[PDB]
Amino acid sequence: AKNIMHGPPPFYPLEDGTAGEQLHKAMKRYAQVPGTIAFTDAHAEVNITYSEYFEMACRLAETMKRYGLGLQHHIAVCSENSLQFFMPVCGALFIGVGVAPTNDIYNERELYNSLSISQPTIVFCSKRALQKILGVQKKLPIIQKIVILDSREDYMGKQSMYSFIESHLPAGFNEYDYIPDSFDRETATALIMNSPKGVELTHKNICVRFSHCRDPVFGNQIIPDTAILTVIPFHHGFGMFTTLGYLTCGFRIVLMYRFEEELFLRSLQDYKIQSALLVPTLFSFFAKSTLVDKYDLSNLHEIASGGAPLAKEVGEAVAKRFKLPGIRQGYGLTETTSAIIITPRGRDDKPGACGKVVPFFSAKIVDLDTGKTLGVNQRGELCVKGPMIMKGYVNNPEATSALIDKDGWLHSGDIAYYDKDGYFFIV
Repeated sequence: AKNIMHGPPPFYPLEDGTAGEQLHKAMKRYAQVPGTIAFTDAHAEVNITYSEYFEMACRLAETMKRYGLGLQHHIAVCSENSLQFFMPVCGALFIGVGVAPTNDIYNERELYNSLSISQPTIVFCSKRALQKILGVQKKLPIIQKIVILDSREDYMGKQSMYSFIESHLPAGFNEYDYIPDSFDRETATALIMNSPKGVELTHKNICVRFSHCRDPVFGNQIIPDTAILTVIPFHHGFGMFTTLGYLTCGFRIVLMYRFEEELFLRSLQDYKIQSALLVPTLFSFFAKSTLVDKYDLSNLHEIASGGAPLAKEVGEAVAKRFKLPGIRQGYGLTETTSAIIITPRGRDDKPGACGKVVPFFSAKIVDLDTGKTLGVNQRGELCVKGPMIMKGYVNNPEATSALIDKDGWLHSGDIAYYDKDGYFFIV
């Protein structure tokens, strides 16, 4: 059992409270420093500050509670990456209402299948997504309300966030007196994510990610005026749990609803970005790109994927283009909330490794035929155990049991080994 790798203790002890309570507390502090930027739309050039974001999140929270939503209800958010995407997400976490980030590029059948699993009472959607959501609403009576995200006025006969709020929020609502709900973080559904199944993640699951993201070895240091650029879809686990964590760190999250090479590189330079978050196939793109050295990227210290493992050689080619000593890798699955193996900050001598096991977690390598635990440098199936492991697949205890054994180990399906320094490598 010296052959099981364990993460170390977190730098800071695990904070109490639900995920909504932790997020509210951080956002409320950043809201009181005027001009602190939460999100920036790289296409439109519009910035939204933490005081704006905190105020909208508290108003949506109270509005949804007055409308009648509680722990037994869910909501969906279906939208391209945008400034408004996270408003209903934060608000719902405040009040213990499960949130379902729902791919906005799904076709009708796919969307129906996703929303059939999550059963949302309210869908928040963008203008682009409305027509398909209206189609699916005809087949899913649970969907009683649609609210438009990216509109300042009512659109196509649907209320905007502002008009929805106005319909329910009492006169004199003060966001600074608002208090998020408390409930059992171990069991309360925080998010339902897609993996074609629903992955139910709990508040405790997100609270542990919130430890890692603010950890000086396993996350990012909270340093004022840190900006990050992400082109990861907010409905992917890799995009949701990096972005949500950044809100707890008070960072400026620069977004793009569409990838374009020049806009991406210009944004990195002009916004003095410190970390850039890519999807795996954009690593391959950036290994081809020669435009990169026309830009001043002297502020950039990190390229990451949120836990999608990368081939060693593509990782090294990208790092070289961007004049960095390496990529910051990780390994996670939607079913593990986020990355449970992460490269320790500032360490770039293990190219090819996905990193070390995160605090609160254990990882082992097993023989594929036997289940037998293997030792150092020996290849087998990667299994992981810890408090970011999903509650289970929505409505599918058979698939849950096939993935996670009776001792709490999730069997990832990947082949891996670890080395003498405790670094893991996916084969």
